[PDB]
Amino acid sequence: CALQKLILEDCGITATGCQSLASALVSNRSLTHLCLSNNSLGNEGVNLLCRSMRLPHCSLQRLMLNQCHLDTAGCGFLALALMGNSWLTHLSLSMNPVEDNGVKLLCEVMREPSCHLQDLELVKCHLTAACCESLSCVI
Amino acid sequence: RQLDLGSSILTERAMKTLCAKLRHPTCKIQTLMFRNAQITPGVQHLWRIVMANRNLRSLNLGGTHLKEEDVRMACEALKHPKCLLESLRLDCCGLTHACYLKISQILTTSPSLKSLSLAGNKVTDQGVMPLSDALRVSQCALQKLILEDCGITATGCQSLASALVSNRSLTHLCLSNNSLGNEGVNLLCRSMRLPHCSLQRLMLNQCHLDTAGCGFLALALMGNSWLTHLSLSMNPVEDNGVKLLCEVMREPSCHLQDLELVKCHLTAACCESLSCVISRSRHLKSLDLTDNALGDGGVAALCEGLKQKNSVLARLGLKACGLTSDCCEALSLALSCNRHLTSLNLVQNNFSPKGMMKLCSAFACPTSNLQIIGLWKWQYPVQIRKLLEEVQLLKPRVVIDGSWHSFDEDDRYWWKN
Amino acid sequence: LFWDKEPWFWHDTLTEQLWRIFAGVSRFLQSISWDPEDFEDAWKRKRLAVPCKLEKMRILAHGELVLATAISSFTRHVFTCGRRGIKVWSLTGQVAEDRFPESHLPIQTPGAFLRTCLLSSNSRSLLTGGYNLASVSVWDLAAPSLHVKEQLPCAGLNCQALDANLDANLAFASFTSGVVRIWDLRDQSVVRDLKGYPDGVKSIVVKGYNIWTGGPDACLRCWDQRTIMKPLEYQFKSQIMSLSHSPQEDWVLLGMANGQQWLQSTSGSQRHMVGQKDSVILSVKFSPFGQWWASVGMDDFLGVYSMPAGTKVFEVPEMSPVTCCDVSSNNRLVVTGSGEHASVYQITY
Amino acid sequence: LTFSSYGLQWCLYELDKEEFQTFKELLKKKSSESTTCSIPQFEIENANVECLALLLHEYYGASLAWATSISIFENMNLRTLSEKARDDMKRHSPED
Repeated sequence: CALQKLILEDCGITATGCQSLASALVSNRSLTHLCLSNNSLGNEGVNLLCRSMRLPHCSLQRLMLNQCHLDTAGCGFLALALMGNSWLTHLSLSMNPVEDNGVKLLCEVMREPSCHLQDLELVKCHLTAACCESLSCVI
Repeated sequence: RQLDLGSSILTERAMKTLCAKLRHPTCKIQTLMFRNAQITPGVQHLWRIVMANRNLRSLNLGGTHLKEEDVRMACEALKHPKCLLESLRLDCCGLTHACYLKISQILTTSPSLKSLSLAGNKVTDQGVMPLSDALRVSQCALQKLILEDCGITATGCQSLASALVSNRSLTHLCLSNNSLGNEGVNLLCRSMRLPHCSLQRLMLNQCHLDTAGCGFLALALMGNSWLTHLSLSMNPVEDNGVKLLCEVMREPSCHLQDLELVKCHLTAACCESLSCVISRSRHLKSLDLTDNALGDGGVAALCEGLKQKNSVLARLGLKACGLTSDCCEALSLALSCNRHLTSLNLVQNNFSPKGMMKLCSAFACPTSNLQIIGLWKWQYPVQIRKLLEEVQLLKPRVVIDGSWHSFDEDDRYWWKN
Repeated sequence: LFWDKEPWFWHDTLTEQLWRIFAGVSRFLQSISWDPEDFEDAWKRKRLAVPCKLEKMRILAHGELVLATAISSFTRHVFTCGRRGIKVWSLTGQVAEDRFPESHLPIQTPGAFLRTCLLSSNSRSLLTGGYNLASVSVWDLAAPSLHVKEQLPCAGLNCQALDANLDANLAFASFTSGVVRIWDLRDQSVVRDLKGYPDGVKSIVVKGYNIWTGGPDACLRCWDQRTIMKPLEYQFKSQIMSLSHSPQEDWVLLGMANGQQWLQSTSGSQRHMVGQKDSVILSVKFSPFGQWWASVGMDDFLGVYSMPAGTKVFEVPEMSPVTCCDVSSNNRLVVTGSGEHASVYQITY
Repeated sequence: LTFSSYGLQWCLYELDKEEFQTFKELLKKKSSESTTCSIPQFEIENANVECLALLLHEYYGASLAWATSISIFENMNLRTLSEKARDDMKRHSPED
């Protein structure tokens, strides 16, 4: 396989699709972009992607998850995976009911030197002043 | 060796006379206890013996009232080079800031004292900072510390974080019934992420934790191999927090052995995760799940976990989980299959007579070797009582006592208090 | 006693051996402990803890069916009630089983019985009444000799439940003719009278300015002394056997004679299940500190339950059906009565 | 004088050690807020149950001491002992 980009908008995939795609991702070493928009993957799908990305040979650079009904739990999973990995460079979690706590977790993982995240766009995450203070320290 | 006073109204002359006969070097008593007694007028007399006698090892006070002069006398008595006292316990003495300062100074100066407990004292962050400053120095010889109902806040948490990163001697720490919250959990976690930390047991009960605190602790748990015990009881840590901890603990590098959590609002999903952990992990040796509505699905999941021959789980704790007949049948089958489980516990449940028959039959199998079982005999009809007595006749080593915490090691409950 | 293969004391062995020699031919049961210091129960690792233990410590033989039981703790006695009279026991001595009461209280009148009894919360008075009787009598327990001090007149009426309230000096009664009366111990003159329900009210409980009653019709009603307004009716599915009101909070606990228990709150009409059993409940009693309640039924079992949610801690078996129970004020002792015997248990936590 | 104090001591001898300390603290707070009659703090701290009841009667007064103790009992969430105290006061306090 020689794929570099893949757009799957409004496909309505489930956790089983998460497992299939994540195993395929782990086996493969050519993919670099992946967009999974408007799908109710949920925190369990986030967990399967987290595990499949925990390996140090993973070399995908960009992934996005818009309108997946996320919460603080999936944010904790993403924070856990992100640590110790320096290849994934772009991410996004938009229009999700993440709270102050999820942003604090992401800041805590990202605040260390070893993190290589470069872009992060978030819209409508019910933020407040505390998130601003944490992001100020991170910046 | 051991002397105690279950209750008493001692006169000053009485305590003077008692202490007079204990300053003699021929005495050999190791421990003491005065927690329930009322000995306030003669407490000052207690210090001369600890200064003089050499074989005294422990000293327990409690509920008494201590004045500044008394604490100064305690400091001076501890400051004698000849003392070998290796434990102290002050409780509800209602100390003052200067008292904490003096205690910190003696801690940094006294080499013998290897423990200290302050439960019920009003020790605000202004009482936490001097102790942390004493801990920072490299001579401190403390190894345990208890702080109950002190009501510390985030500032105390960051003071302790700095002390811990600086310090390299302390091993046991208990901060229970304090309103730390997610911020304090995060501060301690940050201090603990370093590879040179040397803490082995920490417990945080009634700390107002939540999902976020569990996420922070799980995050700081990865990349550590010294901490061996943990306990987060009576906090509304939902299924998701336990799921995060299980995800962290599923790795082969973790060295966590004991984990207890009570009254956490658990369900079947956490049970699926924990069954996975038990089947896979190779260092977990204990577990507790009380007052949780685990139900038939949860017990079935844990049973599918313990059926495996690889598991090395030693003791399991079930109680007030709302069980029934089918789940007891499944548990009996699992206990028939397993060979490493030794301890167990089942109380505050509703077993039907058929279920109890199943459980006794399973306990009968030669393969299983359970050295403790938690059940009430008299709560059943005569048929069941004679059946359980018959089971007791085979394997005379088996013990069936409803009140658990029997044959449990002394350290587990002596450390906490 | 019966539960063990044989009950034995420490001096029993020596006495038996000496007797055998003279004629030429745990294991050791314990006695109750009264002082509070000697309990010496360590903190789990005046109180609101939920109990976690039981053990029988005596049996009381009455000789005939037992209808009502009461236990005083300020004084150690116990009171049993039967169709022909009342017997007063004691708990101070140490014996496996008792046969010699402390006093007998007989009634001589053709076709005269007793059916109910009730003790005052101060342990100073004892209401007694029954069928075809002249009046409801009150006994003066504080005096150096039992004797009736007052009489409450009633003609051609049978009393099936009693109650009292010592703060305002009010004594209550319920009769099989669906009539609930009142009195005053200062003058002994009927103050009011509530009627209109021929089915009647089997149980009545008094607290403050309300009077809750229930009967076979499967309804609970509330009356207020100050006014003469009509009662507030609640609808249930089965009959009601007994009631008890929490001393701490606002709840009313009852048994529905179909193995169900429900809680009712005065402020608003709220209910929820707190237990289920295959038998029929015949009594329910509330602890002095409102953290747990006991329930004695017909399927030879004594149960203890937890107030916050209704989960059951444990239960004990018996041989004969039970019909009464009573929890001491210390919160330690619980008495029960079945068949022709009245046994005593102890609670340790 | 002694007759009522006897019942009061018997009321305060059902109190546990921690309950006794809490009662002493509440009484100290009440006294400090009070300016009509002042009670030394060291005497309160050094006194036992019998001395506590006798002094509470001595400074405050029979009926007033009973009322204060009943109120504090209610504050500590001790209902039953309060009712016992009220009844024993009804039976011990002479008519006035």
